[PDB]
Amino acid sequence: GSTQGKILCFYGPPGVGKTSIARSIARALNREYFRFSVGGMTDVAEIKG
Amino acid sequence: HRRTYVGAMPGKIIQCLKKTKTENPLILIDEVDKIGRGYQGDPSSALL
Ligand SMILES: Nc1ncnc2c1ncn2[C@@H]1O[C@H](COP(=O)(O)OP(=O)(O)O)[C@@H](O)[C@H]1O
Repeated sequence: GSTQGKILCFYGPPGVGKTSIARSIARALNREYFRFSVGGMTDVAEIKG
Repeated sequence: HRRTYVGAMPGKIIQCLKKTKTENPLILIDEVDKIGRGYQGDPSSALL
């Protein structure tokens, strides 16, 4: 029936093409894309205002 | 700053854009190597 959510993770050597597949899937399913780096953060407010 | 804080003024970049009056100047960040990476909000994330 209806649309459904799910979580996933990818891992491997840097520069294998990961993010590129991300956006390609986003234009495959037609869902909207939005990158969000979180490297090195400690500000929970960034995740919650 | 947010402009709701008292005394807020636009960030440095807007001033350079205001000053050079063109859309495509040649910004020159200087001395990137010693940027202050502290607990008070690390600019190095802001540069990205
Ligand atoms: N199999 C592939 N198909 C398409 N692009 C690839 C492939 N392998 C590497 N790339 C290129 O590698 C670069 C980095 O890929 P990406 O996963 O988006 O970033 P990172 O690799 O840092 O995670 C991209 O510009 C992408 O085009």
